[PDB]
Amino acid sequence: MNIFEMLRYDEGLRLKIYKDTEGYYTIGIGHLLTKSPSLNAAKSELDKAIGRNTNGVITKDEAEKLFNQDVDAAVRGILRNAKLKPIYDSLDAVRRAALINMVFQMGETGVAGFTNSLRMLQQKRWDEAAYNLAKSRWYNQTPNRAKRVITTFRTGTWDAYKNL
Ligand SMILES: CC1(C)CC(N)CC(C)(C)N1[O-]
Ligand SMILES: CC1(C)CC(N)CC(C)(C)N1[O-]
Repeated sequence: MNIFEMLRYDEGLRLKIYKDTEGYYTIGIGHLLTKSPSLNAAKSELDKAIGRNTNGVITKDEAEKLFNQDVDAAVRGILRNAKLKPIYDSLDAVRRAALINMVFQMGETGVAGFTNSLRMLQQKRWDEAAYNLAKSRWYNQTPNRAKRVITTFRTGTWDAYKNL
């Protein structure tokens, strides 16, 4: 297991523009295109992201290229953020993947808003952190994914992904 595998499971793979769990146009492995309700705007974002005029459909290789860029962008967002970087630095590699997963789903600003959870993670109070992370819109809106990510923080293992 690694972060690419983890997010590939959590996000799936779709080669045509679709709507994500919040209703936003997305493609590939969870690549958010826009929050605009305009499909034309989303298609323009896709063309710009891929570098060619698309019909709203990309190849698997193109989806994986965007995905690697997006994982990198999630790590960059963590490392440039004064609240996320010290937490990330304090974590083992499995729990680092859990934090990257959250930032991939919600963005740097959103995850940096988990102030009290971040402090508990840095303190390595894993069960207390797990409870606090569940008191969130995130957990209520995507509970199965949040449970997998929280189990990863709680245990430092890939147990929540093993049978998947
Ligand atoms: C690519 C795929 C099918 C995604 C799953 N979410 C996890 C792993 C184990 C990596 N595999 O193989
Ligand atoms: C303190 C701790 C370990 C955190 C859990 N998330 C919830 C309760 C049941 C309150 N427990 O046991």
